[PDB]
Amino acid sequence: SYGSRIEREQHHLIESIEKSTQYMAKRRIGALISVARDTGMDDYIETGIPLNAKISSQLLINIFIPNTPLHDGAVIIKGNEIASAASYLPLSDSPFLSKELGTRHRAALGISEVTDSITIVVSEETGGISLTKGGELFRDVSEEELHKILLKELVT
Repeated sequence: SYGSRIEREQHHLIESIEKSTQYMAKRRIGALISVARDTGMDDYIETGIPLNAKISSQLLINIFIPNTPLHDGAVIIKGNEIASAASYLPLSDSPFLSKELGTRHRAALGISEVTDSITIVVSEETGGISLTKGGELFRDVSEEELHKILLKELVT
């Protein structure tokens, strides 16, 4: 299993993001998940706590539980692993980002301006799910909309 093993991994990654963000959105647990693609993110992985862990919805949920050792920052997914938790992501300086969106959104926008990553945000204030890519924000997406974007962008 080579190319076909990859697709099973990518679809499991999508499902893992969908299940965990749905769980966290319902409970208004803030989350920040950046999926590396072609642009290396080892610099930002080094700022976090190394996990090098199998991807699962359960582990993603456990990471972001508030006031816990792994929650205070971003999860970065690299290849087929959860590489790090509590990672830094650079804050966008954009004045176009709505002032009602917090640091998670600004950090997701920031990494999206200097990498080709796909970053998913769960708002702890609204439960809304947002995505950043290439300096753009997809704000408060539906489950269907998130699904289509993750399929387009993570299944190659």
